[PDB]
Amino acid sequence: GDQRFGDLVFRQLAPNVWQHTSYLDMPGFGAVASNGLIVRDGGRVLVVDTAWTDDQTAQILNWIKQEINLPVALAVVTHAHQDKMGGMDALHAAGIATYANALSNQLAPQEGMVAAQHSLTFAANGWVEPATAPNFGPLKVFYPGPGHTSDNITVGIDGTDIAFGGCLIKDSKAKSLGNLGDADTEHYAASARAFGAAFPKASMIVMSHSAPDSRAAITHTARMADKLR
Ligand SMILES: Cc1cc(C)c2c(CP(=O)(O)O)cc(=O)oc2c1
Ligand SMILES: [Zn+2]
Ligand SMILES: [Zn+2]
Repeated sequence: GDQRFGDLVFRQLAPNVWQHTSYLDMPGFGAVASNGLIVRDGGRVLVVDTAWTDDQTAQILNWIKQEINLPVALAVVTHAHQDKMGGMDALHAAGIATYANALSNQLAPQEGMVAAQHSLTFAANGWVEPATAPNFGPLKVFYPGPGHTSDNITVGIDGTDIAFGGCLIKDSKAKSLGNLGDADTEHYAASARAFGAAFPKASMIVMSHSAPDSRAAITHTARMADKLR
C-alpha cells in the first residue's frame, strides 16, 4: 500500500485522499516521521502540512504532478513547528497559496519558520471564520484549543470518514504525548476531546507521527492528557 518516492512515503487513504510522510534526523534520537495530507477536490489539489524541509516539500509536489497531475490550489499548515511548516518556501516557489492560523504566522519567525501568506482566524467556538479560508472545498478547519501547541489546528475532510489531528493526537497505543516543549498541559485533554466532538463522523483519525487509527486515538490521547493536570 505504501509508495516509496525518493526519501518520502505516500499512502492512499480514500479515493481522493493520500497521506504524505517525510523523515528528519533528531540527533541522538533517530529519524522522526511526520505525516500530512493531499486531497483532490475536482480539478485541483489541496495540501495539509509541508514536509520537514523545502527539498522534501518540492518532492511532494513532484509526486502530485506524476500521480495526480492537477494544480495545487492551496496548502494549510497546522502549527509553527518544522514538521508542519518547514517547507513553506517550496510552496511559495511553486506559486501555491498558503494558509495558517494567524497565531502560527505570528510565531513563525521566532520558531525559525517562514510564515504562510494568509492568516486564518477562528470563532469563539473554534470553527474557522469562513472568509479567511476561501476555496477550501471539503477541508473543514477547526481550532480545538491549546494542546500540543497553543496554535495547533485540525482539519476534517467533508465527504470522507477522515479527520486530521496533526500533532495534537497520538495513536491508541502511544506511550507518551511526544514533544511537550510548547504544549499547554492544562488544556490538552479538553482540546483533544474538542477535536473529536468537532468531527463526530470521522472514523479514520490521521495524525503527525503514527499510521491512521480509529477514534480510540482520540480517547487514548485525551486519557493520557488527563494525567498532565
Ligand atoms: C524540542 C523538540 C521540538 C520539536 C519541534 C520536535 C519535533 C517536531 P513536533 O512534533 O513537536 O511538531 C519532533 C520531535 O520528535 O521532537 C521535537 C523536539
Ligand atoms: Zn509540533
Ligand atoms: Zn509532531
